[PDB]
Amino acid sequence: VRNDDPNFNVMGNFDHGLTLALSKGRILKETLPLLATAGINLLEDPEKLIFPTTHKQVRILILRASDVPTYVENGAADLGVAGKDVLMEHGAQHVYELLDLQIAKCKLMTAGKGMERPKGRLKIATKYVNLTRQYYASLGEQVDVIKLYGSMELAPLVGLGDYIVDVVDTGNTLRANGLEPLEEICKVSSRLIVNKASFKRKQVLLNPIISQLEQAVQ
Amino acid sequence: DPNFNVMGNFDHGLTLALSKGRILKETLPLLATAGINLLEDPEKSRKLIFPTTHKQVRILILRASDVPTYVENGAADLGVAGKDVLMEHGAQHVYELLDLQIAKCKLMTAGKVGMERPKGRLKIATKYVNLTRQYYASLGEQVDVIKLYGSMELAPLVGLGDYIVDVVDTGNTLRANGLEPLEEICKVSSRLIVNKASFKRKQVLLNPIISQLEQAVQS
Amino acid sequence: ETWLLPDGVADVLPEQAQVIEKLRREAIDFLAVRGYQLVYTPFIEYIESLSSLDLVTFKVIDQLSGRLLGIRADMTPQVARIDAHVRPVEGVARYCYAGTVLHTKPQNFNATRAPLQLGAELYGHDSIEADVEMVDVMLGLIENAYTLQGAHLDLGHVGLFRSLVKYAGLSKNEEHELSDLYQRKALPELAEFTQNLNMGSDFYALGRYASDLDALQAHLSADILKDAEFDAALNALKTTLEQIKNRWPALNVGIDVVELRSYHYHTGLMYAVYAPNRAAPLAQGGRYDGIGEHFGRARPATGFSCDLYALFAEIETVVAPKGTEADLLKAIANARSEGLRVVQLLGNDDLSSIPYATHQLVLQNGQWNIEKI
Amino acid sequence: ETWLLPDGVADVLPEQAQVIEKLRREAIDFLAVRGYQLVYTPFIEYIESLSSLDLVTFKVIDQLSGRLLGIRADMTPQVARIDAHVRPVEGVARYCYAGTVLHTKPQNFNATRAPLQLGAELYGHDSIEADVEMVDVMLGLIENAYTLQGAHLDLGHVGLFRSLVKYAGLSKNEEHELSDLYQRKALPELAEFTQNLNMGSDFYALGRYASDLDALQAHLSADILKDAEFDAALNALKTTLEQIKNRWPALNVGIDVVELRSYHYHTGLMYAVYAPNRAAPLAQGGRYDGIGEHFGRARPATGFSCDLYALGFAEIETVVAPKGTEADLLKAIANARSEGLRVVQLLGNDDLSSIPYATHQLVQWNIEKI
Amino acid sequence: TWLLPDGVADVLPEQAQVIEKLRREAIDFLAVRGYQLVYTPFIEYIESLSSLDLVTFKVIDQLSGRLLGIRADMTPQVARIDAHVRPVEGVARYCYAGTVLHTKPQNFNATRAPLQLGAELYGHDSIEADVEMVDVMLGLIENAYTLQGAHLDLGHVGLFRSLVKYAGLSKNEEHELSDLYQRKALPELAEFTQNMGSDFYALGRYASDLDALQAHLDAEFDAALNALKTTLEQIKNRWPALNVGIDVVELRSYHYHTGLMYAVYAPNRAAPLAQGGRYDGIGEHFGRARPATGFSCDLYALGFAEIETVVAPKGTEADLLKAIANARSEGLRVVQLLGNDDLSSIPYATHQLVQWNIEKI
Amino acid sequence: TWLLPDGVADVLPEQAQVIEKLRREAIDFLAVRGYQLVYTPFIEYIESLSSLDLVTFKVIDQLSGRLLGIRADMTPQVARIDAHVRPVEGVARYCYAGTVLHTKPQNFNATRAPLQLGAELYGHDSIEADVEMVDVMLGLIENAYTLQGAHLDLGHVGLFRSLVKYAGLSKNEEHELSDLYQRKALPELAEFTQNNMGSDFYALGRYASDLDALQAHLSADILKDAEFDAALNALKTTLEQIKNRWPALNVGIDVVELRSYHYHTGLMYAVYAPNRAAPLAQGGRYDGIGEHFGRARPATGFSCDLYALGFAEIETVVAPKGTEADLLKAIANARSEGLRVVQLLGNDDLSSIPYATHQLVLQQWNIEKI
Ligand code: NA
Ligand code: NA
Ligand code: NA
Ligand code: NA
Repeated sequence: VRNDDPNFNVMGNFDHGLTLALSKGRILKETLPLLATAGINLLEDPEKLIFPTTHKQVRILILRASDVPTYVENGAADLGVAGKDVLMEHGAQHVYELLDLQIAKCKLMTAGKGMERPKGRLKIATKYVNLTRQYYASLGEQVDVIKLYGSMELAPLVGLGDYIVDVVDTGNTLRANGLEPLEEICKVSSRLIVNKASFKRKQVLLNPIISQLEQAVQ
Repeated sequence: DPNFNVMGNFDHGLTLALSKGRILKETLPLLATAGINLLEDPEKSRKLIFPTTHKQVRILILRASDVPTYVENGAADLGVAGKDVLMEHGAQHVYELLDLQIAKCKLMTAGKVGMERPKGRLKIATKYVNLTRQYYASLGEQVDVIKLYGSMELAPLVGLGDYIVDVVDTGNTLRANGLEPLEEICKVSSRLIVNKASFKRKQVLLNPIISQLEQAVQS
Repeated sequence: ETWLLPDGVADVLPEQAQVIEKLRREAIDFLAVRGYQLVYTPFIEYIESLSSLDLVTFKVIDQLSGRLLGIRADMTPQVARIDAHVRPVEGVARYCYAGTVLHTKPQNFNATRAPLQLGAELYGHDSIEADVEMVDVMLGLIENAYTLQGAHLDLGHVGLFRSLVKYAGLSKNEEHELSDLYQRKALPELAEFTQNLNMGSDFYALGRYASDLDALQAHLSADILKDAEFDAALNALKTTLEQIKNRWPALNVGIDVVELRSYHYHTGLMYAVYAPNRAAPLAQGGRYDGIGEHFGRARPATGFSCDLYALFAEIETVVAPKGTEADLLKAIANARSEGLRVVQLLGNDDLSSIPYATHQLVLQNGQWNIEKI
Repeated sequence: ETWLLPDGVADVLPEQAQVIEKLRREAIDFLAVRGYQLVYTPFIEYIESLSSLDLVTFKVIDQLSGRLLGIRADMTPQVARIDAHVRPVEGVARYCYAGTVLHTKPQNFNATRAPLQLGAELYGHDSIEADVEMVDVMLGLIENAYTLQGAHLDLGHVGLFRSLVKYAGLSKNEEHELSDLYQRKALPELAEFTQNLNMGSDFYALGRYASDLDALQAHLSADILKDAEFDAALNALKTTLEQIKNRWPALNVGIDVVELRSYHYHTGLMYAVYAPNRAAPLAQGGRYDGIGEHFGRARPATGFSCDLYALGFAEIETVVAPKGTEADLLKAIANARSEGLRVVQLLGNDDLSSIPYATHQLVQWNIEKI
Repeated sequence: TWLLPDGVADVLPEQAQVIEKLRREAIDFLAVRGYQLVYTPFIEYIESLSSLDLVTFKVIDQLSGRLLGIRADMTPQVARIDAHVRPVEGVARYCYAGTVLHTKPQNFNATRAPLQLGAELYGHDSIEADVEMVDVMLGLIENAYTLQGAHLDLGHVGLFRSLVKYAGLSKNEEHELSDLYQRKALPELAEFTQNMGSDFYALGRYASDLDALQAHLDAEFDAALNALKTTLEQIKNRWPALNVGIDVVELRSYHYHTGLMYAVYAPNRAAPLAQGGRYDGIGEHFGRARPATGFSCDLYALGFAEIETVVAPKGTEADLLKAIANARSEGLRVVQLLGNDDLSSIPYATHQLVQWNIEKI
Repeated sequence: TWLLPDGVADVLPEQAQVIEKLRREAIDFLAVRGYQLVYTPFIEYIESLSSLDLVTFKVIDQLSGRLLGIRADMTPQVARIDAHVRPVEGVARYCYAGTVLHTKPQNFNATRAPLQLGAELYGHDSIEADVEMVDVMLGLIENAYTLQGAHLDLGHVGLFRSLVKYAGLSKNEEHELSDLYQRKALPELAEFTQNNMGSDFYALGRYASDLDALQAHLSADILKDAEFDAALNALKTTLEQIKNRWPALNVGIDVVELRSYHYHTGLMYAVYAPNRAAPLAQGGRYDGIGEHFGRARPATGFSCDLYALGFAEIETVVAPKGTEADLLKAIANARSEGLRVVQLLGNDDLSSIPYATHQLVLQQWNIEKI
């Protein structure tokens, strides 16, 4: 089970093992210590495409966060770590969300400029098109949306939206640009998602690793 | 003045949307030729609207994906975007006035070195869903696509696609992971795009700035 | 979620409705007195009739014929049918319309899939003067409805491009490819496409100096300036630019000789009005001779349209008590006669049954009066 | 045949349009000053919203959601949605509308698949007085638009039938079967169906003596007359008949206690206006409490609608002036247009024959007939 | 102008030969086990196809004015047949193999037009009907393809349903739980379960392990558990080389499933090769309520060699026609040259007829 | 709730067995004659299915926003395959067998969902391709069913087309004539041909069934025309060869059979049977059918409704429950020979399978009739 070779071959077919997809950046940082408790460590600095681990039947992918649910649901990864925001916006129907890893905590919120409430149908700028619609629907409301990928705080300042929906941590980026957080839509944290087929047929390998990650978190 | 007020309504002036990172670096010297400079370092600030040495020009720093959106909607009067991003978004609602000849690369197909073409309909992994379809259509061909946002070289290795469509510069990332560049779809570089309404009604302000950017590039 | 409306679709509630309705009537009337006769076009037609000029048209099967219908996306081709077949007036004809059109997806950065299209059509006059009237009418209507303060008129003319295509002997594929390049003003691609193209430097000039007639005429070859049809199109534009600038000195006017929106059915002058902080024009129109030829006789035609929503105060309501006493009904009738909105309390309802009430009809010293609160 | 319109669909050309437009505005305005606030409803909605109360609705797929849309066939349920959810006014509310609705096939012996539906809705008042207002408004609007000369008002009340169904303990299937028989007034079948039905002679009486309150009360059992709810419905009808007869002494008013059109969502008074040599009424309405409950809050509601083409073509006069921008000429044109005259100028080298429908000329500048 | 819609493709001859052969052998494998082939309608009134949504293509019937659908799934159609059209007084077995259409691809499928093959067993209550069906499904996959490295996932909705009943949960609570289980959203499940909430949580946490489940936890619940345990044993017996697993909160289409759940997964595939279940009373919408269990698969998922063609010269000489007929009799694909065509008119030719003999090249 | 739409039916097991067997044998009969099976798409963009209708069901594609059709006819689809998808440089042969949908029944058919089987021969210009196809069509009908009392109708559109060319008729005249001929409306045809080369046009309709009588009444002008004479020879040669190959088959002529004249370019062929208005099978030469999709290809082919060439009961063997080797062995041997065998389930007795015809019983395990 142990492996110390950094150039251990983990290429091609890996149906016998687990392909673990990690979000790059902050989620990676907070995830790697947890994984260590399950005897899964990298043998190289990523910043220095598929990576082997200290476990011979586990290999790691480092993806953009958006791709993690895609890879997991399609079975290109057996399991992955994604923000609750990303998961729920993508659609969570084709994966299992087994663990709250309780890392990268933030809040999905509405936000705006003492702006007067506008008269007609509100326009929301967001990358979270679906979550925006569900939230407003829960209030008995419906909105126009413009999908943006970044610099969400700009949208109200140049008239692309009346309000935004975005993740808020410190909320300093907002205060900086004359915006304020308004309503909390939900609490967000990183989650361990598993491909359904993988979960059903790879219990022997998954069950102990999942249990160890659980212990590590609590 | 670095804190010159450029907030709120700016219909009297130009709102310039720049892609962050490399495009910003190569764009700023060109803009300097038109008397447009930042008065602080973006990378060490959190704010996203910047004044300039020109009172009727303010700058937004956007993710590249948002530049066409902002420009076509008129939230920016003009912007700098890669030909790849522009054409994938759809270029019908802006004017592409200048090739700035920066951030040059190629949009290409790519796959595992020497792999035989599979039978049946190909699956392409790409962030360029529309450009992929147009390219294959030009060959009299039709494909399945899976939209991904990054690390495109991974897709063939984990069976998400038979081939990829992606921008290729050095092409070393490909060679590294056992892929090779195949066909060149088009040459890619950063472009100056202009909102149509802005172009029509702000000639007085645009025309000299555009001309100066043009001159700057020719050298 | 049973109350949910589809995306791009909204109620027009009373506050907004009052403003739009008033705007609708005054626009129709402004057109009426200038000779433009109101028509109502059908909401549904056979798809071929609505598509003579799309993905944008909603499509449904006609149970009576088995043929495919469309919901109107644009009334321009409908009025063309009326002028071409239904009312074949032997002479000049003027019509207008104001009604909802439906789009399968929002067009022109619009919020709504259901814009309120108002427009006008002038059939049966060949010369540029018909276009001058229409431009003048469009501007007049916008001024009447809204304001031309800080507005911008963009004038074009497709005859320039079309003439140069003819003189250079370009194929249809080449012509179509150019029109795409111009409409995107993709000047780098235009450079490459025109290099080894016959008369290519004039084609490039047309795109590079699209906004400036002087700079354009300086960079154009004497060959093309000498061409009768090119020169006629240029004169037509120059004369229009002068007359409109005269009639509307407070209006900003610009030129764009490679504005080629819907080039395939436009045949002359192009005209649109833009406003501050709006990507989409307030109104756009053009010369489109023979637009109705699909339906019968080929007719010279020019016209424009706008979304009326692009051009919401509270409502005052007077509450009177229940009753049918003559002096009370009289006072109610006089009030209603002056255009006031008056209701009577029902049954045992008190004034709190009408919480949006702004005024009361109350008997003071033996006479019925309207007072606030 | 490229000019062909679909069956039941026509242009409204200028002569007719002028009349209908004028009629449309005056009707909206007549309602406005009586407190009925104009709204425009959506032309398309999710099918479930338009179907809360069928074959008549045109259906299309929404590309954005994948859900089925309908084109509005009737604005009544739409305004109900507005009152129930969009504008939840805490009190009485009045709205009106005037717009095209589409039917997959002509309804109500109509020529058109595209009638111009005008209507009014009164929400938030329980008592019969709301219905009296609405009947009064409907009549007033018809009188304003057209004429009530030789018109006939048919008043009904579904509470009579509904009350008797309740008291007799009939099942839903029995109730539904009866409502069909009554709506066809199929009295031979009704005789058979009410034989060996509990309280069947009252059910038969309701159909046989539908037009005559006196003759009905004589043939009804004391059991049903004593029933609180039946008697309340009867009183509600009798009081309405009296008040309306007072307000409109020249109007013929009749009764039909088994008028049960759309029984399933009507809950009280029924009212329609008929005219000579027309099968279809000029206008029809009713009490329909809780019509908007599908969408949110349950609201008392009563209202009517009509086809505006049924209440509705003279020639148009046009003045022709010569081409020019001389101040005195433009001045005369402007004054004429100010008075509501339709004035055009000749274009280019066109003479007066370019405007063959010209009735007048501008020729000091004066208007004379041609 | 040659463009096909997304998710729609020709099946050209090389692939068609393989799929056609596969189609026939599957039908025949079912036939000899008593499953009678039917063709279901391609179009029906929408209510008939929707008795169990967005996936169905919808068109108006000009004859009635009612909305039709194109079949997305034949399961409810055969239910109609068994419930109304052929009300057989006893056990009935049917199968089908045909295109179904989806407005958008389902189950990570490439095609909007999968070739759905399936089987239905009506009229037997006991668990043994499910055992047959599982056995038939496995047998058909083995016949068509291979069970090498395959995994059978067995479930049973009666466990969850029984616990819902015993705990007295409302329909809204039951519906909310079923969503949480189907996503196995255990963090949300913890919060939502905090009456008998610890058993509801246990059902999700220990879904894969009967022993661990029974340690962390009623006639009906026990009957469901026995039904699963008995099935697990019999199937493990009949198929010793097959991996079998458990998931007691597999609740796909919970609303119409009433017992055992069964699906077969394969290496490097998100979508199962085949899935089925017990769905008693599936046809009650159409008439009589009937015990029913069945499965289906996409035949393209169980599925391209070249085709050999013999070219003979033009002619109607008896000895030549005779040789052609004998060749065709042996199942060879033979064509004759037309007019003055030479052999280059058939560039895909593999063999020649030239006594008349067949030779390569 | 059980109601199927008009023209739509289940194919239940008794009929299904017959049709399935018929389907396979037809495909296989074609296969060994070089016709390669393809499956065409059930849905396509409407323009692709309409390159040659009211008959096509139409739906919106949510992915593109474009209009789709459900296939009504596979002929244009295989044309697309040959023209674009598989541009084989030479002769190509394909076949198909699948449901097509029609918005209303065609050709006096009971079903809106016929099972279309057909074959296509691309890439050979000369008449011999048509002779093969006619021969294949007849062979397939003979194999599937019987040609006893059948009738082959041969035509050729080149005759009419050639005469249209020589006479210099306009497109409107040509179109009007083709309607008159297809209705054989001889009184109208007389009037229409009165006013260029009209007597030959009339002769073509009057003597359509008789080559001798036709050649006698035709002008020497048109007989001398190269293209007309080539078409006539093409028909005469086909009539002779087919009469030779199939001496027991009735063969007729109709030179003004012009079904779908617009895309047919040569020989026409159909097979009729006793007491049937619709032919069992019909085909023709249609060069360039696929030009819409790419390369212009010579093409000829036919199709039929397989239900028209088509219900005995099914035999089922019932064995007891069990997994004893000798029992399973006997079951397996039976199934190996193509018998339908089931085992009793649980405590079920033989009455659980009421349609049982045979039993497996221990006498060694034997099959005996019930
Ligand atoms: Na127009
Ligand atoms: Na109403
Ligand atoms: Na099934
Ligand atoms: Na055919």
